[PDB]
Amino acid sequence: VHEIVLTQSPGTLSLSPGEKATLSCRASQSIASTYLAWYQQKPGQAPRLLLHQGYNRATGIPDRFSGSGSGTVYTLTISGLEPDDFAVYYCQHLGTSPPYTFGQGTKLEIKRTVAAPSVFIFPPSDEQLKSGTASVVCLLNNFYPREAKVQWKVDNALQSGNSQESVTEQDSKDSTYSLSSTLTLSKADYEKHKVYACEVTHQGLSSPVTKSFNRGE
Amino acid sequence: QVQLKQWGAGLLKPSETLSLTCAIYGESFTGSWNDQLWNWIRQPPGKGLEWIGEINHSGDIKYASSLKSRATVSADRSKNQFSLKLRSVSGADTATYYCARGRRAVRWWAANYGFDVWSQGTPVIVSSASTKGPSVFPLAPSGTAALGCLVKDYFPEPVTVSWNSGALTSGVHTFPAVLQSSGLYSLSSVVTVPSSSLGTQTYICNVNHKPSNTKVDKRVEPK
Repeated sequence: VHEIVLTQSPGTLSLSPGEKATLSCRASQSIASTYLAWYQQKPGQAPRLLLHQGYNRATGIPDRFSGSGSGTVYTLTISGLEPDDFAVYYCQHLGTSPPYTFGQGTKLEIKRTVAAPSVFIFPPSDEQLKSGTASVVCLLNNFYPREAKVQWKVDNALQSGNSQESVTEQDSKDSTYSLSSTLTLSKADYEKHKVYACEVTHQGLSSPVTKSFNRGE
Repeated sequence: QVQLKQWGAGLLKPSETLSLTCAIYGESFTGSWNDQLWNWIRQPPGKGLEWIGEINHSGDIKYASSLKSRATVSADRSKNQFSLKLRSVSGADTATYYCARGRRAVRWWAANYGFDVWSQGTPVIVSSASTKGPSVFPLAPSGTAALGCLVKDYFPEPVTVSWNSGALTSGVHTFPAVLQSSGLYSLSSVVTVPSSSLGTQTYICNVNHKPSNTKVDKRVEPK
């Protein structure tokens, strides 16, 4: 395609402090090194310039950050990974004229052993039912890696477009993630069905785990 | 000590106009070398960075293709400010907006040739809702158990959730809130607890939403 597209790999880099981090940025066509920059962003703050013109550290950037590459592939390398380095990293194309563009990003996170989620399903409270809406909440607790699939089933009917998820940041003690999914239904439609299941698929599970309940029982 | 201070309204109803202004401190609009680049960057929730537009030292203005019909980037020389105007705002425009400083890549072979100075940004949320206190619903537990609270239908952010007035911290997971299709936020906070103590221990979540002056204590008992 005609336009410039920066594709970063891997989408998620899982390492421990002290290891070497190799982040890649692939351009849809050849790019001069002058027009490539690297950024770091920690959750809740603005991005920070790491490298400019492909290889040059910005003011105040420690020595462990370095860049390499040419043409269509450029690399950001972190030699001795520090705990402060776990964040999101973007590459940018900033040529002699706009438009500029960024890569989709690479999340550098803490590596740990694979742990399966403990799944819980919560029926809607009677307090909420007295308002006209029914929220069914499913909990995925302390799992790793972050890649998890949550499928809602109402009377064995796979749901779609009526749920919302959110994931916590990587825990500071056990380095796991947690996930919460809410299935929203009107109170009337909620009284028309029986089985409400939360089917979870994760790398730590040899087969999908289903947490369900029967309305009324 | 070059800094950027950004100000503007972030809580917008659909079809209204986003108006943000960025103030320059420590540098002139053009710079000494006539090389300053004043850009606007957008970052939707959980997504990557998106460049919006740029007005340079000489006044030339370029927009991103997807926003060129609705964006107006300008600058006030005498006040050392530059602004971003985005009209007809919808839910797709919900994001944190930044202004940054760049330097033109002319005479590249001889400081920083990127976005080296960023402002603290502005969280822009597009919702038709007004200030509303939340409703707290229990997530009753049915050898490790889990219970929690459901903080639903409030606006705007944020809310403070505590368990037993801060006495219970181990095993607590307060998830990031999500913006429902109604324009109201919804949040859940959970905690994992040994199953044997469900009959003796008592658990009560403390929800505080200071925008609406709402402080709700809701205890969660077994079913």
